[PDB]
Amino acid sequence: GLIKKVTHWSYDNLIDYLSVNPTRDEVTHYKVDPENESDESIIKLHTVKDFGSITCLDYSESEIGMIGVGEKNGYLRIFNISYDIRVRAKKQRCINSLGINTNGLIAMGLDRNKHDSSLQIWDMNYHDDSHETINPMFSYCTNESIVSLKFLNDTSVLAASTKFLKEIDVRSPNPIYQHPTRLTYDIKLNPFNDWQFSTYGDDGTLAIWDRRKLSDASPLLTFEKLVGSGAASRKYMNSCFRWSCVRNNEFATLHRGDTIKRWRLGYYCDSNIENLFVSSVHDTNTMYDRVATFDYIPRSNNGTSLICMRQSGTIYRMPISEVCSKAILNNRNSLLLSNFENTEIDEIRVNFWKPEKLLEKDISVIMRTRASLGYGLDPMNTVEMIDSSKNNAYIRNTWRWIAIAKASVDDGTMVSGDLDLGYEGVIGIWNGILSDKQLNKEMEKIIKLRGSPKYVQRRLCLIISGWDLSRSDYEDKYNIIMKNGHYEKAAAWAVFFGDIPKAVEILGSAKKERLRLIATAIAGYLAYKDLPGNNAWRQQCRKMSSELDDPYLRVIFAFIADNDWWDILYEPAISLRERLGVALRFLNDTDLTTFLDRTSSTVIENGELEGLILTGITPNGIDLLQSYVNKTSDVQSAALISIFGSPRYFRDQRVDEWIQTYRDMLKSWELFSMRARFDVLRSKLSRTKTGVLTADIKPRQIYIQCQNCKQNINTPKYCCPHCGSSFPRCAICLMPLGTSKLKLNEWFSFCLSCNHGMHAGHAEEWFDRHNVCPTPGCTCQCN
Amino acid sequence: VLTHWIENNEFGEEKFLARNCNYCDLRVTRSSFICGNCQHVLHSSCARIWWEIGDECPSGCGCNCPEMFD
Amino acid sequence: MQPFDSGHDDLVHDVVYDFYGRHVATCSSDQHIKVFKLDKDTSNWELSDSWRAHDSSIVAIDWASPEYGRIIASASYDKTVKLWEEDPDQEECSGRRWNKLCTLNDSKGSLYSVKFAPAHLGLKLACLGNDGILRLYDALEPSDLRSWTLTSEMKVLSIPPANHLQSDFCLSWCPSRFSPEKLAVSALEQAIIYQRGKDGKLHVAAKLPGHKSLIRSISWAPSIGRWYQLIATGCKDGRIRIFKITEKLQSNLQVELLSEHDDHNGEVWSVSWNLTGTILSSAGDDGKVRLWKATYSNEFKCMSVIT
Ligand SMILES: [Zn+2]
Ligand SMILES: [Zn+2]
Ligand SMILES: [Zn+2]
Ligand SMILES: [Zn+2]
Ligand SMILES: [Zn+2]
Ligand SMILES: [Zn+2]
Ligand SMILES: [Zn+2]
Repeated sequence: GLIKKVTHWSYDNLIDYLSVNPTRDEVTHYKVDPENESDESIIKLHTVKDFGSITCLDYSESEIGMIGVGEKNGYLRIFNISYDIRVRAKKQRCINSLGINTNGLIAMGLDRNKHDSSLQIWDMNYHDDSHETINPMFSYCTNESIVSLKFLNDTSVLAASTKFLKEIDVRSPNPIYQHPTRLTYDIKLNPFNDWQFSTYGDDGTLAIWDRRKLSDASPLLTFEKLVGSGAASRKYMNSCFRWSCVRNNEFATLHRGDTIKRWRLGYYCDSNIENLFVSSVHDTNTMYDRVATFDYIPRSNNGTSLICMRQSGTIYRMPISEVCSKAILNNRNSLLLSNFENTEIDEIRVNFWKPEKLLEKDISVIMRTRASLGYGLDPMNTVEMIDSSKNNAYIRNTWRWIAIAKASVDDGTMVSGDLDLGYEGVIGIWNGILSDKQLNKEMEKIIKLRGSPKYVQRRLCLIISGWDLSRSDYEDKYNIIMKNGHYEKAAAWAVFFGDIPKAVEILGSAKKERLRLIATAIAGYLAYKDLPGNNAWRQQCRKMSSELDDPYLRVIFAFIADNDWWDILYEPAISLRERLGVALRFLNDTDLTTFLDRTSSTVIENGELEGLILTGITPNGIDLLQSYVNKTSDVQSAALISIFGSPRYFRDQRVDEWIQTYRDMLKSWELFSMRARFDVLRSKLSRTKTGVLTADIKPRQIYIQCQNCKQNINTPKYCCPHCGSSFPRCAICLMPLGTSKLKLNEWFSFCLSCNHGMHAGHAEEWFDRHNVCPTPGCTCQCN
Repeated sequence: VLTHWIENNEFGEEKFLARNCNYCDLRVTRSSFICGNCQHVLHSSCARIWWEIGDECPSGCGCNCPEMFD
Repeated sequence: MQPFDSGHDDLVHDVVYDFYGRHVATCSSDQHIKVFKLDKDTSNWELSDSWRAHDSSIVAIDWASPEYGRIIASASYDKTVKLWEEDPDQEECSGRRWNKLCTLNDSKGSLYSVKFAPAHLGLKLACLGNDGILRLYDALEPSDLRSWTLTSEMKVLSIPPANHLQSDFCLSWCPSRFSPEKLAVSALEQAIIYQRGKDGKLHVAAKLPGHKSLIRSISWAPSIGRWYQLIATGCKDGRIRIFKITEKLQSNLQVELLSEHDDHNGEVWSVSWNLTGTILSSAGDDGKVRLWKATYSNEFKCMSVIT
């Protein structure tokens, strides 16, 4: 088959195509509308059902509709589709090529004849209408078989033969060059770069040639066994290669009748000749198999559709998918999309799942919103912020414990004596670990600041967990929780402390009928503890504790049904501070040790933030935060928690990594105020008990000279304190520098380019309406 | 009066970061602010933004720069 | 999915963001670089400068860290690396806003990938092309950002590829401030991790296995404190390969494949990570963009797909 795209023929946006069926017995003229992809756009206008064994075909760009059709017998039927004359050679043989120039010159190739010229070119207007034979103005290629030819300019023509390539001009009988090659079939020119053409091969070796390299040797590109073979055997070849007409340095090759490869080329200049190389190969699968020839369709906005002719001769339309070429992710959780076809860039903003919902649920935008809100600076402010916004409660609980421990450290509690004991863990206090009597006596002193041999350790644990509180303040806390409205939490705390009649009193003073029913059910317990099991009531309470949704009511029913604490200490949906409180209040030494070991070994491997109450800000606390990071990708809380104890007590690289990552993220979010607050908070919390700053600070950068004695003017007046020279004044108000909340009328703004100083407010007022330094003899746009 | 950078033999990131602002972490070349107790630079806009919501040095060296730049 | 036109006259080859996330730079095969800025008011991307950069098609650009200023490392097919610095005292959309800094004319082949190093290495540069040689460029003197020295020269290929066969290269550095210098080098059908030694010369540390076809894009997940690193790879096969690396040549590192996903059934052209290493975005030959997030376990499972 042969599909040839013809230009300069339609005034409208439609594109005309000419086709030859694979049987080489028919010629069809097509009009294809590119803006509609459906097969109704492929319109068949006229058909000329004659000839037989067509070998070549061309068209005339200057004159509309004139189409030359070759034949194997030797007749060149030149006619119109949009008269009808037939010509032939002086000696009739097989026509293998054709070419129609712009002015009207029509060429011809013939087979090898020992007594005739092959390339015979004439004119349309200078041939006799009563003669079948042509009258060639110029005759070339004696004893040769022309296989393909194409018109380059209004004078020159490029030709090819069975053993040579020829670029022959009509103004000189001598050819310009003759390059020996085995690749001469189907010369096709690039519609952008006229100096490059591609020829087929006998074995299928496509080669993109250069005119100038032969004009002056080597092919510019080569491709071994790229296209189908059979060039020298069958004169009815298949046009399975096309130079692109949408963009430069691109071409398509159809392999095995099913796949189309859009080869793209790269070029460089060795400094006019561009040594080409292949960059990327884009594959596309055809809609239907057994395709012989195809052609491009230029679409709007650099689009591409393919018109293809099958082996049966049926012609359809296949589009090229808009493949995304780059999917990069922003720091603000945004997606950028570039296409392999056109130039517009797609944007997905944070503003199966939806992409917007996934990017809004990601922890990057979660951390960005928290850092904008002011997360981690003051722990009471963090707890208030969490309580004033909606799913996350264990972060609120661990920040509440951090607030309690920070209040303990700032109030002078548990920092005095020879043992620092700052932000230590409950597990650490309970385990103990240079004299045992000395540590016991300093713990006793700590108790003196504000039944069991380890009573001092239990009291330190209750001080750490924030539970050593009086009964009157317990009633005040009951009133506080009742005013808040968490009656379930208030009753849970009452059951935790053991005042069951007070729990019944608290739940009975509620506006919820469900709470009143639960109050009555719990009221069925006071005269019911001195009883065995299985009396229906404990059965109903066990079923309730199994089926109910609120975990506080679950543990209330569980303890009231069975007076044991192992069904309460292991409930995961209650606060671990409360579980530690009841375990320290009620359980024995061995039971408390087993519970502490189980809970600590659980939280260390599981990465729960509420294991920090047990383990403190220790190396084990950093291990817990590392597991939390590995579980959640939350470096913000890990940094803002590990800054409390790390530079003060233990140097570890994980805290440094978290701090650097959070600071880089704050810089990427352009949260410079939050980064500065984080830095000054690290410097505040890096002071030891003595007061020595242990955090690493940036070294000193610059100092101010006075050019006379060449020394610093301020020691780490309105005169230099060494040579007595006069300081320069502000150019606005003529007031000199003074040496010995910051207002905008105290500090000079010494530009480091022109070295001219003004006060801050004067400089801001002068540069608000100007862009030049105020001192004479300077040209420097400071601000 | 002319400003003079502290000369230190550095090799990597800190040679570039020695002459950078301590609030926005960019290079300072025009309209600076220099403290005397700690020798840390700031931009004009960076200082006029930071001292409305600040009390200490943004590099966190522990210097109250509103009261100690002299 | 609102689009904006880049204004290029031919194919846009590579687009990257800056550090702050408000600037993009677009290189293309019309020998141009256009840098867009994100408007604060209208929230619509608009051009800042549009200047012709190279003599051939530009294929890879990369921003420098803002502490070193605004520097764009452009690599093209004309055996050059060009570095561009913004001069603020010039009007917008002019063509002289980004003054040229240097040309690194030490390449004997067309480049494919250029990547700036992380900030803690200094102002280091990585350049790879079809020469098979990786050359590291260092900005030693901060007083003038116009002198760049060539220090590390490691050969990643035995011979350069043929003139007709296609080849693709992608580079990705190691954003870990408390680990030695590491670099990921995807040369044809080899994923190589190059590590800095005690002598100061890079060596072959480990090779990512698999990769039966041509490698198209490599990407290193940002280390945010986790004890394991992640490298995402998209081959000419439809495999989004996420490699897990544990590091403990001062330090040795072991490579274990975490996943091998075939939801594209084509060629994965670009695979890239997020800020925190949670969301993985991949584009394939099926015309679809797939987002990936880890489950409760560490195995990655497909999320919302953009077509
Ligand atoms: Zn003096
Ligand atoms: Zn003044
Ligand atoms: Zn001046
Ligand atoms: Zn100035
Ligand atoms: Zn600044
Ligand atoms: Zn300071
Ligand atoms: Zn200061």
